[PDB]
Amino acid sequence: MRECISIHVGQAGVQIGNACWELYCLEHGIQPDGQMPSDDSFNTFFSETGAGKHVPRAVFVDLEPTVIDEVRTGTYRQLFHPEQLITGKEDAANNYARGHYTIGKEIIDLVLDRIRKLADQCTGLQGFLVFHSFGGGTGSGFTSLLMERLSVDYGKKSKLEFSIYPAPQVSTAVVEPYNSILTTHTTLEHSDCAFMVDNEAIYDICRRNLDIERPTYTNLNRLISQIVSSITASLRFDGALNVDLTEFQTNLVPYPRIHFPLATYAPVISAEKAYHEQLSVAEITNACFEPANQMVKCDPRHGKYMACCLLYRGDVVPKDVNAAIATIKTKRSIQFVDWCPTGFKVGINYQPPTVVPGGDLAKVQRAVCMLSNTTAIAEAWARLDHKFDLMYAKRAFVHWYVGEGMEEGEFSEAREDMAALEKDYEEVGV
Amino acid sequence: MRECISIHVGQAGVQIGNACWELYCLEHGIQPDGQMPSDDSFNTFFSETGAGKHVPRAVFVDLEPTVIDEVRTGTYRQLFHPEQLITGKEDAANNYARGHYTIGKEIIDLVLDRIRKLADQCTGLQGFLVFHSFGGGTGSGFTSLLMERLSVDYGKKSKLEFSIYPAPQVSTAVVEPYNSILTTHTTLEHSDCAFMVDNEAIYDICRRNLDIERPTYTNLNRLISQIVSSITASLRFDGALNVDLTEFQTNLVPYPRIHFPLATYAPVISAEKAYHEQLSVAEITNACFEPANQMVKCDPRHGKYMACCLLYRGDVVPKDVNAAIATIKTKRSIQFVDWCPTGFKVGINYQPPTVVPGGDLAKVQRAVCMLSNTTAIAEAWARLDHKFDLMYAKRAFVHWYVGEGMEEGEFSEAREDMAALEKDYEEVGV
Amino acid sequence: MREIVHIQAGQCGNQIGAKFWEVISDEHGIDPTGSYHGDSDLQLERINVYYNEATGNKYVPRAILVDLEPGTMDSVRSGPFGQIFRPDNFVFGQSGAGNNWAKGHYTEGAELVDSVLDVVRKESESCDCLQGFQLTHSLGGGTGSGMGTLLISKIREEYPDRIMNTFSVMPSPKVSDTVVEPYNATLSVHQLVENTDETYSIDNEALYDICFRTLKLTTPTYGDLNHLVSATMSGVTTCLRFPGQLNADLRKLAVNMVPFPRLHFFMPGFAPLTSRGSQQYRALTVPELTQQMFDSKNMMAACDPRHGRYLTVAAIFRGRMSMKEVDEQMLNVQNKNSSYFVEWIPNNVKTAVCDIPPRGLKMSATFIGNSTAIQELFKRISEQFTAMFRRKAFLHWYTGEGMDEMEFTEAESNMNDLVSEYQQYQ
Amino acid sequence: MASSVDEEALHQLYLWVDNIPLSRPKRNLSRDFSDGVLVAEVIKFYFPKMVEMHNYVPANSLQQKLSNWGHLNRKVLKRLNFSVPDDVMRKIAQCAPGVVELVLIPLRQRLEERQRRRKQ
Ligand SMILES: CC(=O)O[C@H]1C(=O)[C@@]2(C)[C@H]([C@H](OC(=O)c3ccccc3)[C@]3(O)C[C@H](OC(=O)[C@H](O)[C@@H](NC(=O)c4ccccc4)c4ccccc4)C(C)=C1C3(C)C)[C@]1(OC(C)=O)CO[C@@H]1C[C@@H]2O
Ligand SMILES: Nc1nc2c(ncn2[C@@H]2O[C@H](COP(=O)(O)OP(=O)(O)OP(=O)(O)O)[C@@H](O)[C@H]2O)c(=O)[nH]1
Ligand SMILES: Nc1nc2c(ncn2[C@@H]2O[C@H](COP(=O)(O)OP(=O)(O)OP(=O)(O)O)[C@@H](O)[C@H]2O)c(=O)[nH]1
Ligand SMILES: Nc1nc2c(ncn2[C@@H]2O[C@H](COP(=O)(O)OP(=O)(O)O)[C@@H](O)[C@H]2O)c(=O)[nH]1
Ligand SMILES: [Mg+2]
Ligand SMILES: [Mg+2]
Repeated sequence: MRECISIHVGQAGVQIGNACWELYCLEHGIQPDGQMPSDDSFNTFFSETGAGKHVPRAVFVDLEPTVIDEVRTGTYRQLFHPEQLITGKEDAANNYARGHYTIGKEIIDLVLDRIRKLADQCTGLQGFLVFHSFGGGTGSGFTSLLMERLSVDYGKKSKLEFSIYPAPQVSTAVVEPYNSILTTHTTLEHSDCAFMVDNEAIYDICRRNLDIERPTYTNLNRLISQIVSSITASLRFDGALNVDLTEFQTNLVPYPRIHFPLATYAPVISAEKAYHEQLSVAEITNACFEPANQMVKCDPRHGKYMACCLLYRGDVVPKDVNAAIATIKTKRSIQFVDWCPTGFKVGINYQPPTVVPGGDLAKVQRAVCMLSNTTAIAEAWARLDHKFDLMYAKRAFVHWYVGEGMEEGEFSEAREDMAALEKDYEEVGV
Repeated sequence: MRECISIHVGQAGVQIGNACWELYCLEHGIQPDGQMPSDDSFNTFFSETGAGKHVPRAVFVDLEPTVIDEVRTGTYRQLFHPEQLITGKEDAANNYARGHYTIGKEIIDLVLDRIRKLADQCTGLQGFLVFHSFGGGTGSGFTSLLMERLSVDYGKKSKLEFSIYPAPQVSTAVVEPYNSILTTHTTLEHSDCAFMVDNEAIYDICRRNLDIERPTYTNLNRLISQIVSSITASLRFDGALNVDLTEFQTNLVPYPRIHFPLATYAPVISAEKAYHEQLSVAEITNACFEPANQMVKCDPRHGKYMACCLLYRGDVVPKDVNAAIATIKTKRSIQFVDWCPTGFKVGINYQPPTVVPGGDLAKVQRAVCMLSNTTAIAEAWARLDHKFDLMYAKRAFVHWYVGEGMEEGEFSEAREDMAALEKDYEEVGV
Repeated sequence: MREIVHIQAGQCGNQIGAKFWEVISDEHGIDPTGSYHGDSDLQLERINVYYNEATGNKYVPRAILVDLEPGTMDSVRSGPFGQIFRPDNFVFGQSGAGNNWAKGHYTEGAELVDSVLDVVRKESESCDCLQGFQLTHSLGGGTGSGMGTLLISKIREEYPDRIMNTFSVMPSPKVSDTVVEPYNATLSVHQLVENTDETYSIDNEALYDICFRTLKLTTPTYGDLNHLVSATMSGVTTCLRFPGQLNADLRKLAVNMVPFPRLHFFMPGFAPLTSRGSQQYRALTVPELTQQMFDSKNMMAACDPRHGRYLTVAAIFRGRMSMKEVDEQMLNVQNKNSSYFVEWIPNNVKTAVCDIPPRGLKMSATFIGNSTAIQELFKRISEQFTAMFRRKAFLHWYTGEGMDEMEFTEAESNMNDLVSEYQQYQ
Repeated sequence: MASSVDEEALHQLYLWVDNIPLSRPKRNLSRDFSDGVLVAEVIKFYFPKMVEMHNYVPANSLQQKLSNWGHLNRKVLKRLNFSVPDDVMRKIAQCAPGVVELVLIPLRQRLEERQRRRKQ
């Protein structure tokens, strides 16, 4: 019942999985060895065997072994099914071309084989939680090949998309927009609701809120895990208003192509800071709409809200939710599209947030998960399209994509598709 | 007085006997050793010796020893007369051919010898209760050889037929329709009233009513035993309206060839479920006509009822029977043939049903045995005839039947006979 | 009571049969010296099926070890269970066959067939009720393929009614170790089709594929392939040595499994199969056994069933399980994969369940399949034969033994006839 | 003579079934005919005798829908010499638009055929 198969592609995907399962084993009380010391709250994410062992339903796919066989050496080496974590021989070279045609071709058939052997025990499979990065070669090419076959083998099943998106300023590779643009066909055609992750915005989040001067990506991971667990909170624990994963995405999506909502989490706050605040429902409600708390470097005040979903968890009373949202609709600075004078979807869960012992996040009795679609997010693509022009105008690095079996015009279809998406997110704002 | 000789042929027959006698020893209070701790209610089924021992009048015949010499090791090894349970040397190979001509030929003469030595103490022998399976090699061939000689040595005696019939979907062997079709001559010519048993329908019964997810065939047996004991209830215990075994079959049979009634039992209900229901006579009367309670996967609503027999037992008042049958004739969804506006035969017995301590059936103060002939049961043969065509059209497995001494045309006479039976059960429905 | 008489031919046959003897001696709890050491009486009632009762409550297997060389006899007698065998059934020559079918069938094995027949006949008369002969041999080379077919023909001639089941490891192109295998295979299957009631085709390449891609063994030796063979060896005869809810002896399989008399070369398989580090994680439930069982990777021949249609499949399950899920998987497999099973014959599966699982296993499943795709090995053997037939190589080493060209021609014609019948119903 | 079927034939057929007096309430036809029990009611008007309505039970689970339609294939359609594959029947049972109407078109023609036939 209510099972979800999590897919982890690329270095970013596999390591964000390492952090997510680190959070899940703690919140559901499983040791790193898979045992339960002493409700079926784990059936959503973990499978059970006769010996009392919790086996996650997850696949780690990387075209290179270093990160995954590092996982084979870490504390979670025995938690995972060893041959459901698949390693390739040749890295993706930050190239969508080989990852989509050349190197992922020989390995994808085993990946779908393991996906099938994960699906056949799921009696109530709810959806898919695939993790990757746009800029990475694996996270672009292999995901592009994989959602294609998943959409024809599991077409009815929902496919939530949690992807890591490049920053306006911070970047790790010059070819990142090339990998990002050929991913856009996958999210538009073979995804049901995509969640985009910006590293620089959350860098600002941890700089300002967590007061930590020197966090790593592991600190980024130990909050992406919280956002995904909060999205999955209603499926695993009891709540006064439990939101089904299908109910969720029906509430987000106004049109089949408009399914790209922003995400924010509250309260992101350090342990030294949690003490001096009462941390009411109202202020965590007010903090979410603050542009200084957005996960993507775009100003919501530059845009218009279409769908709003209040995913509260912990000791939160729905009356306080109504009182907060009355204030939210009271201010004019937050102007919603003329589509939704009802505005808000409310979801409340009884489980307080679970704290990572090595994390930088404080223990708070209340936590809220904010997921909202808005027209302001097109700016996060409005710099990437001008960016892609700035390389494609000479055919900057295409000889590699051409040399690995990509048609030259696939870039033309790519920027045509992103232009279509950018237009689609502008007409709905009128 | 009122003795009946029970015949058990094939693995299915011998094991259903093991369950039936398990029920009989409990309901009549005999230990597995044959003794009576402390009325002649046992004279119908068990013989008595000078030392105070109850010896059943039953024969276990199997062309292979494994199941029967397993009975020689079980708790009932001392209950039975050891050489009235006959074992062969060569199994029947799911083949009617050897069982009817080759391997049963050398053993049938001993079987009739033991039948004679069981008949000669029966002062009031009422009839025969032979158990087998259609699809099995022994239950087809040896029964076919045995009813032939029983019909000429005990022609006057009634021969009730309790047989296990293949499912529309569930099957254990590919040759099952071959064995089933050559059995049809035996039931038509050398049987007086045949009771057909479908495994998949009763699988649905135990899935829905007993709430048990994982029963075995032993659970099937611990309800076939109840149906046969309920049919024999009037012969062994006192009742306000006791139905003689000849009276019974005279009430079932409209024509000598129309003697194939369905069977259902009520209330089939688990122990956890017996508590919350009062379980009146009316609802057990209404539950029997429900197609979700039929023993054979055929819809009675697809057909017309000819003869109806209400075999109640326990704390049931005949006035409530009349009140229930008034409602039964009130609804139009149950349309009887224009033969029987009288409709119903009523039989009431004072003994409540006896519960198996290891069984999955609840203890209920009332129990009803439903036996009815209808034209809808021809569908259970309407898929078997098309089935048999689907093999015989190449001569699918006949070289074995030919190789073991069967005439090739015996298949032709077989499907001609089943077609004659299928027609016979259609004209009477007008 | 349904005694079954075993014969070993060739080094392949006698070593895999010896390891089978080891396996089922452990299953029946028989000491290496031959004494009984089992735990329950269930191991004891059907000892007569495979072993002869002797003085001292020790038990000697009913096996006849046949070879043309004494070296293999020396190895097997010095092996782990060499001492339990009969000194008399070690019937053997001195000069080997040299992988020559004609040598074994006309000169080298014809002199020893008299010395094997007087042993097999005494073994059969020692039986209370003989059921058949299980013979292990190799289609490669001239010993197992050569004398094996001759003595099979003889025992079929004098035992016309008993079950004849043979387990045959057969040549392959990429893991071929001898040049002259295809001649041997073509001259062997000629007699196998005409005489044997049952033949299990075993290909070494798929055994290798099992041990790497499923068992994850880095160095699976030849004994591991012998183990994979012996698993199904023990599985196919489980029902007549132990009680179960659905008893299905050899002839129970036969009446259900071979639609026409000549379509009797079948597809063995066994489940569960895991690596050492993955059994700790696997859920051994029967549905998972099924999903493993019809996998193309679990089979022991290169013939991929997706290139053909299953005529009949036999799934002899084992262990303390109920059976509604057994029926539901056996119908789901043939319903969702109805394009891989002959729709014209509806229920292609024979189901058998045993009550006592193998030692150390809570449950087990043995796969037997009739697929039209098994012609992949036959037509490939015929093609390789033609590549060494059409213009006369190596024939001097056969024709020097009295062998003749026209019999080779008829053997090839019969291979073509077989592949024709198996493509006919695809 | 129209070789193919136009959009107007759908409307003609829509109106005709309403023209027959059928004991049914006000609801769309494309979702009611899907049940199957309505089809035999339609044919009751023509030959009440062959229609039994002691054989198919009205439900609204796809299992009972297909179980009734299969029965109908071999007890009403066979009399009308009318045969349909299971792939089509699946779609009728799914309340598929156009599919069941493709059988409603020739059904009435077969009924009028039976009317004209001089049966004794
Ligand atoms: C600790 C543990 O659970 O290990 C198990 C085991 O289940 C595994 C590892 C076993 C193990 O088998 C192997 O390692 C193996 C290696 C090469 C070829 C074949 C097997 C096992 O050795 C095999 C052994 O199986 C048996 O004992 C069966 O009765 C089997 N007999 C033998 O394998 C055998 C071994 C040595 C000597 C004589 C017999 C059998 C199977 C079918 C019919 C009759 C008998 C078992 C349970 C184990 C070990 C010990 C690791 C497996 O074996 C079988 C036949 O079930 C290999 O895959 C299966 C399932 C498991 O992965
Ligand atoms: N937020 C966040 N982003 C990450 C993390 N790890 C990698 N990324 C993103 O991944 C992008 C580059 O992709 P890669 O590092 O090459 O990883 P990959 O997806 O496996 O691609 P390949 O190495 O080519 O196979 C960077 O721009 C990062 O934004 C992480 O831990 N947190
Ligand atoms: N309902 C029910 N049916 C059974 C049972 N046992 C066997 N059968 C039926 O018997 C059929 C097959 O016959 P077999 O299992 O071969 O038994 P048999 O009559 O002795 O036939 P042979 O083994 O050939 O001698 C199956 O299709 C089952 O439907 C049982 O315990 N309950
Ligand atoms: N599966 C398996 N194959 C083997 C084994 N030993 C040898 N083989 C192969 O099987 C073939 C059989 O030929 P062989 O038995 O040597 O011919 P023979 O001497 O005339 O019987 C050989 O070519 C070997 O490559 C074994 O233990 N298992
Ligand atoms: Mg990478
Ligand atoms: Mg039997």
